[PDB]
Amino acid sequence: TANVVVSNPRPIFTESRSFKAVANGKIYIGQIDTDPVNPANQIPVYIENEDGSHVQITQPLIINAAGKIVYNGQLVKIVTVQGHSMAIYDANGSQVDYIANVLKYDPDQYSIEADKKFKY
Amino acid sequence: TANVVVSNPRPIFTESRSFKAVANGKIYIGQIDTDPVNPANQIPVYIENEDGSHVQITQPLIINAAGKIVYNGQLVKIVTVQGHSMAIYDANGSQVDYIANVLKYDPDQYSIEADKKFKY
Amino acid sequence: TANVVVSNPRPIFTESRSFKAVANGKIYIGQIDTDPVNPANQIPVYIENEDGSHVQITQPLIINAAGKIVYNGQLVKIVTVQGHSMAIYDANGSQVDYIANVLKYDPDQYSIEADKKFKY
Amino acid sequence: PIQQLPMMKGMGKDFKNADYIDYLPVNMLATPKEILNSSGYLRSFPGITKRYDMNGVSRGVEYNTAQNAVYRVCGGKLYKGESEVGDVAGSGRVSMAHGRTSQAVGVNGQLVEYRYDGTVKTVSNWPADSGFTQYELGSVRDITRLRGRYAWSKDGTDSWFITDLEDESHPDRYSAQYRAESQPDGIIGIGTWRDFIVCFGSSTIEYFSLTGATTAGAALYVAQPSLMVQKGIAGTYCKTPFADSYAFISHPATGAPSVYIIGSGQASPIATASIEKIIRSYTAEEMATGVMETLRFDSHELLIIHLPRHVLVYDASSSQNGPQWCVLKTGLYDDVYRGVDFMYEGNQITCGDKSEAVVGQLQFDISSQYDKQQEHLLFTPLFKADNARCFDLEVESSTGVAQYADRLFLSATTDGINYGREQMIEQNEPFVYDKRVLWKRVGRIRRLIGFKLRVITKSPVTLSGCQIRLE
Amino acid sequence: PIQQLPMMKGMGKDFKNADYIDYLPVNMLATPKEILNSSGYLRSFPGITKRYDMNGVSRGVEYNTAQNAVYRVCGGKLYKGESEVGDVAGSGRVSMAHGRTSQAVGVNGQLVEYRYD
Amino acid sequence: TTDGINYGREQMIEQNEPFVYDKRVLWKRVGRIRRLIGFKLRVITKSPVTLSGCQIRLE
Amino acid sequence: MQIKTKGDLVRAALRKLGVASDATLTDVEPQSMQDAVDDLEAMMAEWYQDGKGIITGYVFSDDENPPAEGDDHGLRSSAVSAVFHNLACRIAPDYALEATAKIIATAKYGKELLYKQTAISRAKRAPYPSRMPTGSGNSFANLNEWHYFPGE
Amino acid sequence: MQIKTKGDLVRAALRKLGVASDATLTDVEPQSMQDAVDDLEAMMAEWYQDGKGIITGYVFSDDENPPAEGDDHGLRSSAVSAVFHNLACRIAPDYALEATAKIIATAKYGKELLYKQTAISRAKRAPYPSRMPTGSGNSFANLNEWHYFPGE
Amino acid sequence: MQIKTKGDLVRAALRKLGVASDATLTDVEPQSMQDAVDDLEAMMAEWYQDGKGIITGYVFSDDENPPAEGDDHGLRSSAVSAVFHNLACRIAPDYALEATAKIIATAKYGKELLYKQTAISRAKRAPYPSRMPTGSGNSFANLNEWHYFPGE
Repeated sequence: TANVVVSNPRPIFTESRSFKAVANGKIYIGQIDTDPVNPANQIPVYIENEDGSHVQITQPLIINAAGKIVYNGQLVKIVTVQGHSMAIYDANGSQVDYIANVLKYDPDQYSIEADKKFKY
Repeated sequence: TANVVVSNPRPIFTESRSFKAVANGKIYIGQIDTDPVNPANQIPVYIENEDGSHVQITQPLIINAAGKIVYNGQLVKIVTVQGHSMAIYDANGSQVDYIANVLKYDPDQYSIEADKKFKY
Repeated sequence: TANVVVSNPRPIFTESRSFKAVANGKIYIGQIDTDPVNPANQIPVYIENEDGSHVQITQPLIINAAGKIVYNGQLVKIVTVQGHSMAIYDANGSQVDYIANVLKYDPDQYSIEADKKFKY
Repeated sequence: PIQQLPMMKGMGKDFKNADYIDYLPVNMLATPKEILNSSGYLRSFPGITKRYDMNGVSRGVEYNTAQNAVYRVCGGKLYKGESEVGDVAGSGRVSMAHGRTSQAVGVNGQLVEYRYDGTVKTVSNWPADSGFTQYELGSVRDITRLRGRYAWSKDGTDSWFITDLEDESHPDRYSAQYRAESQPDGIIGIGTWRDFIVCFGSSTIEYFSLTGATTAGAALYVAQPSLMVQKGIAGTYCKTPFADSYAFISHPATGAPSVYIIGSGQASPIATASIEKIIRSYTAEEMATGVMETLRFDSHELLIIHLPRHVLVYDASSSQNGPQWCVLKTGLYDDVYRGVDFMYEGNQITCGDKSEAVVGQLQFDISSQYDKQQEHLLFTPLFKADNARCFDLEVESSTGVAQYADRLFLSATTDGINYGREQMIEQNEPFVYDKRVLWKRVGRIRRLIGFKLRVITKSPVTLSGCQIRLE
Repeated sequence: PIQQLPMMKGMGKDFKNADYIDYLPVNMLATPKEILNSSGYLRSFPGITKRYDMNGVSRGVEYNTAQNAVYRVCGGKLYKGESEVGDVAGSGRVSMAHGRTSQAVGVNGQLVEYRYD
Repeated sequence: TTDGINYGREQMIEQNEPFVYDKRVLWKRVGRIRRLIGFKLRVITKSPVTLSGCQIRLE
Repeated sequence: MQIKTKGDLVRAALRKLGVASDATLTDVEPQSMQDAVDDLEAMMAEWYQDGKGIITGYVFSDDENPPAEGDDHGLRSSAVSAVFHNLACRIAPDYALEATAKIIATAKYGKELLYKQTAISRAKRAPYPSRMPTGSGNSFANLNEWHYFPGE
Repeated sequence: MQIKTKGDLVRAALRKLGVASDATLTDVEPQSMQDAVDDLEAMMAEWYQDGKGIITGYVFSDDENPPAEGDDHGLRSSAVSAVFHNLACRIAPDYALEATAKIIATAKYGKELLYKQTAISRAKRAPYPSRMPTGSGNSFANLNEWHYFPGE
Repeated sequence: MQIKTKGDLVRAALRKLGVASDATLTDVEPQSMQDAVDDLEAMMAEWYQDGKGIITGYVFSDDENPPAEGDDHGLRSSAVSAVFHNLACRIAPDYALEATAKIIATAKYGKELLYKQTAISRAKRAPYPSRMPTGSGNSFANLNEWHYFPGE
């Protein structure tokens, strides 16, 4: 029976008017409906490693030349704690995009979620 | 714990035969297991402004040269109910893509029935 | 009055170091925390039709020039019964990406485990 | 050509019915003054800083001039400034008055008086042992004080009773009851205009003046039919003395509700179509729970109306081009304003709170309510600019007083309902008084265009002279 | 040469005597407001949606401030808000008033008072 | 109409559309006015109608 | 180069015109972009007169692959400026606009530069006429009986 | 080419005229289609003077087929721009408009480029007159004397 | 020189135009900088016709280098003024402005001075024709049987 659908989980960041990736841009995520570049408005982020170490990193996220997120040159998965406002800046520093409210739950760790939720 | 992933907002639609964004593409959103091209099976679709108000717009959604949704040439946040079918058509009228159910495309499928048949 | 942003359900596979599709790419789906390339670690894989019919197909999934998965020269949705590791290779056989465990939990064994453990 | 765009009030469409409505500035006051090629600017509403800690949500305030101090009601206590001096039972808004020897609170249908020696009394009929007249004292709705006498209104019976000169805890010995009587019903509220006792009922507002008689038992107040208004008030707290008379919110008895100001025998409307629509969006309940008050600073004749989901400020000193209304709010998602019960004392304007047991002092060099940042909006009216291809959006901003280089979100709507891409431009800098807030390249206007101009800061925002190069 | 044509009131000729008359907008209300180069618009009169099913055609209405309600004489019954609270004879327009203890209807040459008790 | 009483040909123009807030009700080619002209502008609908800013190019 | 698609050329032309760019708050419609791409294709086909006009390396898109925008134009690095300046000049009337003097002059200069190399290559001299003798100074031709030029 | 029918030609012409295009939010009125199609047919018939004028391959619609709109124009890819620019210039007076200078210049350039190749083809040199000899150089081998063979 | 990068060239051009300079109270806009850099790259490519145009020493950025801004332009000290004046003239219409007479004249003068040395270098005389004798005066060549120039 159908239990798991194979899909690409690595996000891709591209420009807003052209089908080209954001070559080494910077992402800031902060409190919703605010200016993410403000350190006071920024919220914590965590790399979710292959085991779930959940290691906290600095706020400005560097984009790959392929539009993906990297840290120390390695592709990483990045999660946060709540809904957020995301501002994406190009390589030169020009504002590529700004979204006030976005919230996509992690489709992962359902075993842990079920253990937390369902009673025995 | 952190449970929301920093994914790509303003998703990107692409041609089914080449790595090119669907320019001037048409999107129809409809009921589950139906053709959204027919206006009878078409369900409401709103846009989420920065002020938060959801304003319903016409059904054929325009995909610009970046592969993203535009309302008047501007990227907008498009919202709808959980269960819907997607029909993507090209600028020349060819059938680009058809998804009979979006929820049947999550990377996992255990979550649905594991939530629906257990007790809370 | 809506609760989910529309998104492109179909998975698109691009290269990690550069922004282009994995044309003529190879997908290997295997056991959790192992090399899916070797046929021993390989697991059965099915395609799920629009209506819901499942057809078991050969393992090395061919990714066309658009970065999507096709079996009979047609876009399809691929499913597996159990959690799996996924290896994405480009047309030249080089290692593009590897996920050791897609869901950080095995749904196949978790089904019986939850049935025997959690309340109904 | 350089075109100047007004910002004191924008235009838009209500997508629920595609009707044209005004877009009011949020947290911004339009100060009329010839600055430079501008003739007026806009200033952020003063921020709020913690001053005192009280027992609960504020429920009433009054500047007791007899003791020359501010009396407040918060939670279950009565405060004379900072020190608790009594106890008030209840949860809703209370009516307040004061005289030579006491401070009177109308609550739970009782007129409870707190004497300045510490004694707590309550209004009630004379004891039966005396030969003094006994009345049908019912539940007290509203109170006021005039000429050393407490005048209160019974709950929905068009009857109002006045106290006795030598004993404020009891009604008049012989003649204490009065009726407006030129109306089927309505005693919703009471007040004093100059010396007239003004009873605001439903569909009618009546004035009563002292007779000057001396015989026992004769009526002490006579109605003045030559000064009455043919309109009502929505609730018992839907009125306030604004400029020289009472400004109120009308009642559904005479038609759709609006905001009026009493002239001389007639009521002049103050609200516009958008304000009328906002008021009508509620129900008879949730207008009857509204609260009106008046504030004055820097020649800012503010009339503040608190409703369950709106806080509307009307400026009488900046209304040379029609009514000037702005909307106050707390947070970033149209939550209701938290300040309430404004009153000026000493050299500061002190306000209560609708959600916490706290009291603020309305600081002027910040725009933050209890250290929380605030959002200000400045909408520009729509205009038809077919193929205009505008450039050089310049806005004059007074900079320098800031803790951070706060930015500004600029966006343009093409249909008057949904806005587009938002661009962040630095609108202020710490200790930098020359900034020239300006966006070089704006797009080509197809049919219409409007500008949003949103700002989120903890520092005051001053803006004037928005201009474009249309070409 | 762009010229603006007013729409708040047209002009035409009555052909019975060939006299100039003012063509009045139908179901249209003029709302003065500076929208864009126009200084006013014209809005359709709001539509009517069914609320209650009364005894017949409406014959009178009055906002009773004493009871803070609405009294409607429709058909052969007297309605306080939605509920029926009395009976009225006749078939034409009636006169309405309300006081402290009654709602008075002038009908058939008679002043019939329906008291709240 | 050309004399204020009898009206001429009737042309059907979409003046509204569901969930579209940008329509531009417009008719390019109007005739040549001999002596006088007036316009009727009728709308039959179940939905509110808001009309303003009627303009015409006389050349 | 950062202009690698027909849509990129159209965006550059619009930015030059001042109608839409990456900094404006109002953008043009995808239908307008598609119309501009159709103009660019028509103008390029008019230039490249079936191989006997302005040779530029431009690649004409096919209908099988649906979107014309997204295809590499194939122009050399020195043709992009001329191409999009001429395109802006051509699509200016779409928006009741008029290309400025600098844009017009740059379009003329770019078109001339584009045709310069092809003109230099095409400036070829015709062979000798069929009635010209080869002369007796051409010893081998005279001996081997090629006394006249072939021509053609 | 995306432009493949008389309707597409008319739509492009109206978009150049700024009458009916998405960039102006205007849609084409149905009665602005047939008149412009008739104008285009008249222009093409005037150009193609029964085969003795400009040759373009344009397909002339007949009486049997009911809808003239939607038929393939049949023009080559290098003629579409000229045809629709000339169409816009011709149908501008219908709306009491005036085609702008860029449109007029593009129309002139397109018409000239349209007839350039046919002019090259028709630049043919007449055969030798009826009273010339071929000369002894030609007549020494076959006594031809008075005949130039119509080779080329 | 203190102007060492494409960013310095773009800033100088914007200052000359008055768009963003310390003489005014405006800072250089990040989104305008990228478009100006693209225009500069296109103008250098159009000038330098793959080696057969104006030689300047400009270094063209590749796809691998992330920021186009920040790279040294590589121009000699004598071409900076011409390059940034022409850049200002070209990018003026983006802001719906017009470069002033002094800027245009300086751009013309700079371009002429840029091509002066290359024109002098290319002013070369063709070799002698292969049908010219060397003359009996050239004793060495005539003894060595070089009775004619080699040519070619």
